[PDB]
Amino acid sequence: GHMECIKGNVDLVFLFDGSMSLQPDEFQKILDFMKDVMKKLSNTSYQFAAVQFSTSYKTEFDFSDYVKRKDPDALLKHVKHMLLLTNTFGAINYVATEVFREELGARPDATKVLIIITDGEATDSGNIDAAKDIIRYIIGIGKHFQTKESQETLHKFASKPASEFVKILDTFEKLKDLFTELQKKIYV
Ligand SMILES: [Mg+2]
Repeated sequence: GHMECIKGNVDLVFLFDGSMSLQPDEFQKILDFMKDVMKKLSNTSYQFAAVQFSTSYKTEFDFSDYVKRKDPDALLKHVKHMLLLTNTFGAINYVATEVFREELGARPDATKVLIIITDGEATDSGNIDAAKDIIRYIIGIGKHFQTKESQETLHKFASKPASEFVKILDTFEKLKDLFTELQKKIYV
């Protein structure tokens, strides 16, 4: 029950896949999921940042942007789908070093949470030692995670145990349902 153990201030980053496999409506459903989560946790001790990744990495908004403009529709208005590869290792290192920074609104007393949303196996390699103080929850969606073997490639990015921190969805429509399952775990 590690998700139920989180208490107090939480700095949560969405790391979302903008790879070439995604159809326009699928990309939009990822955006809507992030908006739904932010709206439901509005006015709690949560604050949010969001990073799109594909071949390279872009901070769509920093924690300090969220604090000023606490409006999910406005914060994500300008997102452009990158349509390239899936460099997940680099992306996690980007979040750990470029996003969780006090200069950008990160709080020193906040538990660090990373929700990763992806529709494919990573196209890079490396390590994520830099993320060892981040709780990592990964959502893998769609046909590229049909096989058990592909599902297990995500375990190396997630916190342990995989049974808690790796969620496989067969379609993008299940994101709405996942949202509901997650609210019951998160204490506010
Ligand atoms: Mg993909």
